Amino acid sequence: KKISGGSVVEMQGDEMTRIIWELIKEKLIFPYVELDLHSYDLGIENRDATNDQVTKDAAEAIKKHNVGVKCATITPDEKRVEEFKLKQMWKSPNGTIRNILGGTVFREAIICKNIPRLVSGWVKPIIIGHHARATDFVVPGPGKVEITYTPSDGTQKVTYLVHNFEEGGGVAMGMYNQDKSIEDFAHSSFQMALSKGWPLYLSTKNTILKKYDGRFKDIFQEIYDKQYKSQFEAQKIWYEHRLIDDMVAQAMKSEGGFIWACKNSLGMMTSVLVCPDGKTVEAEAAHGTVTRHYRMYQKGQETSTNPIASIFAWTRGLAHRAKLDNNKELAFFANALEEVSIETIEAGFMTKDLAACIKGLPNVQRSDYLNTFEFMDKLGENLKIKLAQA
Amino acid sequence: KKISGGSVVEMQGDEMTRIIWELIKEKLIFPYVELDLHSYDLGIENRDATNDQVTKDAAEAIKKHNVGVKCATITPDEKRVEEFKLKQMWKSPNGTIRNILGGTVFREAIICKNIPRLVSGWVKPIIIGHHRATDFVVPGPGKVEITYTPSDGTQKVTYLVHNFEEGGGVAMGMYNQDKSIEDFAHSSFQMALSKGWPLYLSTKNTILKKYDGRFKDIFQEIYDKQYKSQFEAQKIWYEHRLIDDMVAQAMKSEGGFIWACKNSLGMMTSVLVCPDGKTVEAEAAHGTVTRHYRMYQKGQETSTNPIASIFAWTRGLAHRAKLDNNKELAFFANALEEVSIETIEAGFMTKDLAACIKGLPNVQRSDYLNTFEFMDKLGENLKIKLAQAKL
Ligand SMILES: NC(=O)c1ccc[n+]([C@@H]2O[C@H](COP(=O)([O-])OP(=O)(O)OC[C@H]3O[C@@H](n4cnc5c(N)ncnc54)[C@H](OP(=O)(O)O)[C@@H]3O)[C@@H](O)[C@H]2O)c1
Ligand SMILES: NC(=O)c1ccc[n+]([C@@H]2O[C@H](COP(=O)([O-])OP(=O)(O)OC[C@H]3O[C@@H](n4cnc5c(N)ncnc54)[C@H](OP(=O)(O)O)[C@@H]3O)[C@@H](O)[C@H]2O)c1
Ligand SMILES: CC(C)(C#N)c1ccc2c(c1)N(C(=O)c1ccc([C@](C)(O)C(F)(F)F)cc1)Cc1cccnc1N2
Ligand SMILES: CC(C)(C#N)c1ccc2c(c1)N(C(=O)c1ccc([C@](C)(O)C(F)(F)F)cc1)Cc1cccnc1N2
Repeated sequence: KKISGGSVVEMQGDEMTRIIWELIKEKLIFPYVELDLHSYDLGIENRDATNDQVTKDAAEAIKKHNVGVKCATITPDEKRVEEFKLKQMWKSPNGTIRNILGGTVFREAIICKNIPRLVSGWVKPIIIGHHARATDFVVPGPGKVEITYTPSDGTQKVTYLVHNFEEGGGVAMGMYNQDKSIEDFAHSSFQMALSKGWPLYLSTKNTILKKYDGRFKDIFQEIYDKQYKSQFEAQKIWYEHRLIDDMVAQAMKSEGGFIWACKNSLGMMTSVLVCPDGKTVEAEAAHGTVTRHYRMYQKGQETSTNPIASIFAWTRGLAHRAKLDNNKELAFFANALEEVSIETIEAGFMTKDLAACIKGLPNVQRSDYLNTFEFMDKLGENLKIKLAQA
Repeated sequence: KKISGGSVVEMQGDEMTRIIWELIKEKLIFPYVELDLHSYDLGIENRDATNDQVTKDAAEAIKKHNVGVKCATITPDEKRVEEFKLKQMWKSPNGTIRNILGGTVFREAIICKNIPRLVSGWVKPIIIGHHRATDFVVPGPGKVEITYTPSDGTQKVTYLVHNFEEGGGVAMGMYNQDKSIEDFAHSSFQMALSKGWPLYLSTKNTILKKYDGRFKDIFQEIYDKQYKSQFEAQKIWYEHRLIDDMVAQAMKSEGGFIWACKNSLGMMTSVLVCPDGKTVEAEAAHGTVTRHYRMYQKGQETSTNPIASIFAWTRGLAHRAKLDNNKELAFFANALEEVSIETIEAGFMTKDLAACIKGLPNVQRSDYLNTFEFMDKLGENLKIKLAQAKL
């Protein structure tokens, strides 16, 4: 009997990623996991036919079901509009989903011992989270541009000069940040550091943008001391604020294995939308539809597409589903599939792009790699073995 | 006889960079070039003693003479104020200089075939040029507004930034004058013509329609009016690209372009290009190398990369040669650059470069040269090159 995986929101995509995603479900997921699958077809032709309604329904389903796994999608431009005879230049599905869910996007790399890194020292992954609008206008000629704060109680009026335009003419803007979104960024970051079991670090440039960045420093520390310090110290983890330059320096000498909150190959990186509630998660590969490889596929040429980032979208999603449902069998599966993926590459079985990382593209010969299907087949074989050895 | 190099403004700096600057002058520049040298000592102690007058004069001289070659200098902080017993926390000389001359800073990397880059495909350098904010905390609920009061007495314009209801946050105001955008466009077109490379402007005009749109419009207006012809005459062009489409292009490219951005260190040069196309100031895109200097102070062996500093001299000397139609100096500036690249490419390099190839834990003493041994090697290869060129 198969593992009962529960409720998962799955989104189908476009081009090469649409092919590999089906191979993942057919060869790696479905032979072992039964899911109450909420499928949405985010393929370009379907978004056009539904007037982008499928994207909104998918976003609402992730809100309801807490777990979303997304395949890469075509973000339309003038050329895509002509190519698919699009009714409109549809907004990116990623933006629509982000806007409906909110949360912080964390980008984590998949580390392989035989695959080179930017810094050889990096043995454990570095998870980077970026913060998650503005009033811009033209200054037609000379005169003063000021920004003013007036409290609701009306007991004060502070006025700061932005600039006194003298030779005159230019541009000016006003931008803000509410306390809640700084807190949401801290909560997502603290909950991310607990789940991964690694220390969290907040980087800032509060030397220049003193007051703006200083609020981020203060809100993080207050949230830590008031609801996180206990569990961090009780797991050998910690929270520490570092300045941009002191952070980039310490990370260059580090072994990795930390959460990096930022206030400002390729088939080996994932992107995870972590909502502040710690309940909802949306996982996806941090790469596109791989158009070039799709064109080769359409011309009958052999392709060697890296499916790792897409497999890790599934494993991260399933691992979160297992955490929410206290499902040990699913938790074991998600991790076993991650181990099989790493082990296969470390054993010398990989796609062209990875062989190119090691040897160098001009020194890569057919025997140095596996094609899309050969690679998927080797993963499926290795997963059967690892799972049979229960 | 030596080459008559003409008028050059030279600024002496601090720490390890001051030591190497003297070696470049003695071993590489002075044995071949005679200059009408306008030397200013921008060492911390001298700036303190003259109450920062030396810095203001140095910038004044670059305005008059058009060519500036600068050594890295200490920007003081509380620790530096105590270390030297400074009268003030003096403002960065680079800040004082830039403010006086105006212009755009362009960062270019020196490429060696045996030294790894971000994208291995990057054979030709990528020259990046970069283009003032009032921030405060919002304690609780209330209105944040941004106003424009015309100087001609016409109606005041008020924009709501945010009405904080749940209360609490942070706010800021930014601006940009048209003259600054015009100067940014000019320096960029000037830089692209000089290198004979295409120019790209990256902006976020989809989000910042009015703000970044003024940048896109000003660059096109200037391009179409005074640069379209000259660019086409050199089989070169200028194009606006949205940030994301620009990074995707650059990563899939072989380099060899200028990038106007509206947002090892031993191998990076920083060049300040004034909008006039006549005034240029060059320096290494790195600091004084305090760490190596302390070792030198304790009589310990150092291995400091002089490339960035040598290229400050070469870019300055190439600009001087261009202004004065001085073929001999133009040839010398190129020869010094080639001898620097070729020396590294032959296996003779400093520790940081050896570490790029082999990795810091695997670096042995036999893989690199100390500061002096490297300068001696460049000196020896420079003498050979210039002798061979006589044909
Ligand atoms: N999250 C999303 O849904 C998302 C994100 C970005 C872009 N896109 C969309 O995808 C389409 C095309 O994107 P693109 O060609 O710009 O970017 P891309 O799909 O990331 O791929 C660009 C290149 O990077 C390499 N690459 C990326 N993923 C790979 C993998 N798994 N295995 C092997 N090589 C891989 C390939 O290089 P080589 O050709 O050198 O092997 C590929 O041609 C667009 O229509 C865009 O809107 C979607
Ligand atoms: N444009 C300027 O004038 C400028 C710019 C930045 C900083 N600074 C000033 O310089 C002082 C200290 O600088 P810093 O130590 O922060 O920065 P830095 O001199 O750029 O170098 C920092 C570290 O990077 C390595 N490094 C940099 N340049 C190198 C080279 N040419 N060859 C070999 N290794 C090199 C060294 O580390 P290893 O020991 O690991 O080799 C060095 O200790 C400050 O007081 C600051 O004000 C000036
Ligand atoms: C895409 C990105 C930047 C995000 N979000 C990102 C997120 C996570 C990881 C990377 C990149 N990897 C890097 O090579 C890398 C590049 C640049 C920088 C910085 C910030 O630019 C620094 F250099 F300043 F540190 C930091 C890390 C791969 C990698 C490799 C090994 C272990 N972990 C990781 N993690
Ligand atoms: C210091 C800096 C960032 C500026 N100003 C800069 C200016 C020029 C060059 C670099 C860095 N080099 C890079 O490796 C690099 C890093 C990041 C990025 C981007 C834009 O951030 C990208 F990542 F988005 F592409 C672009 C280029 C070295 C290099 C190497 C080979 C040929 N040319 C260059 N030129």
